[PDB]
Amino acid sequence: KPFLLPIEDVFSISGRGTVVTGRVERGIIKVGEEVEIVGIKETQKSTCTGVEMFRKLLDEGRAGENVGVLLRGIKREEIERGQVLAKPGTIKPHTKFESEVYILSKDEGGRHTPFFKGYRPQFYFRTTDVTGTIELPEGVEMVMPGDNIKMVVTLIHPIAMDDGLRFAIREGGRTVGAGVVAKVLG
Amino acid sequence: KPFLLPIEDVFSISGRGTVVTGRVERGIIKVGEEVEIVGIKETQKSTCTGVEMFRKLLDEGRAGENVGVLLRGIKREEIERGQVLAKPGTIKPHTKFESEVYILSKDEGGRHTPFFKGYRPQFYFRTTDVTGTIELPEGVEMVMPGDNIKMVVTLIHPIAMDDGLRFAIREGGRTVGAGVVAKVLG
Amino acid sequence: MDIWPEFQRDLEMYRDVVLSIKRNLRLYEECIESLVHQIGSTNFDNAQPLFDDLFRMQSELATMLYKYEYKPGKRIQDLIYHLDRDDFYSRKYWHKKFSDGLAWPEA
Amino acid sequence: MDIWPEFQRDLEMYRDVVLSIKRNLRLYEECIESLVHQIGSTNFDNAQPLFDDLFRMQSELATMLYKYEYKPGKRIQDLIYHLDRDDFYSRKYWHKKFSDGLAWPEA
Amino acid sequence: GIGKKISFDGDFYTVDGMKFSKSYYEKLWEQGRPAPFVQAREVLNSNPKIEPDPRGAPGYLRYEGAGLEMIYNPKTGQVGHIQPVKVK
Amino acid sequence: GIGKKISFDGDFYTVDGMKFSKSYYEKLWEQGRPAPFVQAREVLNSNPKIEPDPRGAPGYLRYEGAGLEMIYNPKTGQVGHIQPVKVK
Ligand SMILES: [Cl-]
Ligand SMILES: [Cl-]
Repeated sequence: KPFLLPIEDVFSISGRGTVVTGRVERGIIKVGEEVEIVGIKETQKSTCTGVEMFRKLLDEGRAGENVGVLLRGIKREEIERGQVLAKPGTIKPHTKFESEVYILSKDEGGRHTPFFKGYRPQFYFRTTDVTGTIELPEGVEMVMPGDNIKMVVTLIHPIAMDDGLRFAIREGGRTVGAGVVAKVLG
Repeated sequence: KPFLLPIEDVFSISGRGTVVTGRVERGIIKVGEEVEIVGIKETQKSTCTGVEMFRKLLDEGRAGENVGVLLRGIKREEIERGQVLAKPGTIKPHTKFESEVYILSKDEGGRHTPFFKGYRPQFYFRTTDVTGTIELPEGVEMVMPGDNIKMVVTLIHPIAMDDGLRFAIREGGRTVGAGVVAKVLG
Repeated sequence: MDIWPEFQRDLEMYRDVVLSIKRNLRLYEECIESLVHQIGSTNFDNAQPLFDDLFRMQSELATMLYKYEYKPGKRIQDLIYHLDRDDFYSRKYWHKKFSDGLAWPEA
Repeated sequence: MDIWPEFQRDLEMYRDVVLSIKRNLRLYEECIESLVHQIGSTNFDNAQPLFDDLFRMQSELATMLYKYEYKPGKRIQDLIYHLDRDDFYSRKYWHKKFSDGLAWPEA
Repeated sequence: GIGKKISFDGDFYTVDGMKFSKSYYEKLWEQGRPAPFVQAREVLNSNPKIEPDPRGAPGYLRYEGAGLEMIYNPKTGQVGHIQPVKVK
Repeated sequence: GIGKKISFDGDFYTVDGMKFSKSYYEKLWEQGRPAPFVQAREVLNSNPKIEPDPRGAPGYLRYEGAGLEMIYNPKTGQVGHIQPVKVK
C-alpha cells in the first residue's frame, strides 16, 4: 500500500529544511525516498532526509504513532497543515466530487433550519477545513436537518482525495454533517 | 455628564500618535482636553490632538455617530480595544463585582446543562470579552439554564466600570447570559 | 488561577484562522495576477470593469490591513500600497504599465 | 464565487483571538517578573518550587511558539530562549543572576 | 480650537478649507482609516514635501508628511487621495 | 540507511549512539519540536562549533549548528538539551 501521511504540524529548522508531523495513514516512509506534497497548493516533490517514529523508529515510519519527516529544501511557507505527503503519483488533488452525506439533526448537535442551494459550509478532510459550494439533486430545493442527500461539491482549494474518502461538514467549528466521496470529478 | 468613549478600533499614524474610534457613550470631547485610557492595562493619561465625528464635526465629538480621536504620543501597543477614553478621574478599573444575572435557557440559544462553582466564562463589557471566575451564593451548588442568580465575579483583567453597567456572558462566542453590575468591590 | 487551558484553546483557534486567511490570500493573489494579465491585454475602455474588480479587491485587502490588522506577505503589502489610489489618472498609468508586460504592481 | 464575506468573518475572529492572546501574554509577563523577583530574594533550596513554576510557564510559552506558531514580542521571545534549559546547572546560574538583581532573563 | 461643523452639499464633505468627495470620505471610515480631516491636517502641518502629482491629475500635488502621502488640490482644498507611506 | 529501532530502558530512549531521557524526549514531541534524534543528528553532521557547556554540567559540551544549539555528552551520547538558536 502506497505511503500517505496527512500533515498536522510543521516545524522549520534553519538551513536543512522543515519537519512535518502527522500520523501515517498507510504504507511506509523511509529516509531517502522521494515524496509528493499534495493538496491546497500546486503539487511539489521532495526527498526525506530524516524520519522519526515517536518512541519506535529512526529513518523509517509506519502507521501507528506520530511520525516526523524532515524534507530538504522545503521552507515553512511552502508547506501547510492539510496537505498530505505521498508516494509520488499515487494520489491527486481535486476540487469537485459527488458525495453521499448525512446531515445531523438539531438534537444531534447539528443545524436547526434546512439549507438551500447557496449553502457554503466547510468540508473537513483529514486535518483541515476547506470551504465548498454544493449542487442539490434535481427537484430538491432544501435539505432538512436529519436527511441523507447526494450532492455535488466544489471546493475552493484542492484536496488530495480518492473515492471512499470520508469527511465532516462544519459550520462555525461545529459538525453539521458527515460524508463520503462517491466519485471524484475534477 | 463626563466624557466616555469605549474603544473599538485603533489606527496608528507614524510620528503623531494613534487614532482611536468608537461611539461616544456620554459627554463631549474636544481637542486639547486631557483624557484617561482606562481598563485592561494600567491607566494612562494623554491629550486629544484631533477629533472628528463622522459626517458632523471637526475637533469635537458627541454621542451619536462614530468619533475618531487622535492621541499624541500613544503608540499602537499601548492602547487596545475594550479600553475606554474618559474624562480624568470619572471612571475606574475594577476586577471584582456583585452581579445580578439571567442565564439563558437552551431554547433561547444558551447552555444545555447547568454550571457549577468552577465556571470560567467570558464577560463582555462594551466592546470586549474578559475571562472571569464566579462565587455562587450560599447553598447554591448549580445554576440551571433559565435561572436568575446573584453572583460575585472576579475578572482576570480590569474593566472600567460603575454600578449599573450591563454585560453579556459568553461561551465560545455565543451569549449564554446577561447581567448588570450591582456593586463594585475592588 | 491557571490560564493555560483557555490559552491553548485560543492558540488552536489562532492556528486555524491564520491557516484559513493565508489560503484566502493565495486566491486573492492568483485572481489579481489574472486581472492584471487581462487588463494588459485589452484596450483602455474595455479595461474599466476589470479595474473595478481589481480595485475592489485591493479595497478589501486594505480593510484587512487597517480594520482587522492582519499583516500579509510583502507582495500583498506592496500591492495594497501601489493600487490604493483609484481614479482615471492612476488607471491610465497602470494600464500602460500592464500593457508593456508588468505582471504585478511596483514602482 | 466571492470570498469576502467569509474572509471578513475570519478576519474578525483573527482580531478577537489576537486581542485575547496578547492579554494572556501580559499576565504571563507579570507573573514571571514576580517569580524572578521571589527567586532572587530566597535561598537556592527554597527557590526550587519557584523555578518549577517559572519553567512550567516557559514550557507553555514554548508550546505557543512552536506548536501553534504564535510569535510573541521580543521580550517573551528572549525569555523563551534563555529559560528553555531547565536543570540543576541552569538553575544555579539563574539563581545567582536573579539574586544579584537581574529582573528578566538575558545573557 | 473649538467644534467646526462638517458641511455636506450632496457631493462633498467640507470643513476648515478641506474637502473630500462623498464616497471617498465614507470609504476611509469604512476601511478602518478614520478621521480623514484629522489625517489631512496632520499632513498639511508636518512641513510636508510637496511635488507635482506623479499621475498628472490637473491642479493636484503630492504631499508627504506625518507618515502619510496625500494627493491634494491647494486651490479647491480637495483631498483626492490619502494613505500611509510605503512600508520598507 | 534503513530503519533503526529506538530502544527504551525505562529511563532513556536510545538509537544510533544518541540518547534522550524519557521525559525530555516526550516533552519535545509534545511541545511541537518533533523528531529530536533527527534534530540532534543534524547538529552532529553540520560541522558544529563545539565548546564546553557554559553552565558546567560535567561531561557535557555545547554544540551549535544547523540552526540549533545542543548540550551533548560525547561519552554517553546523551542529548541533555536542544533548541533553535536565539533569534536576532
Ligand atoms: Cl514628518
Ligand atoms: Cl550551519
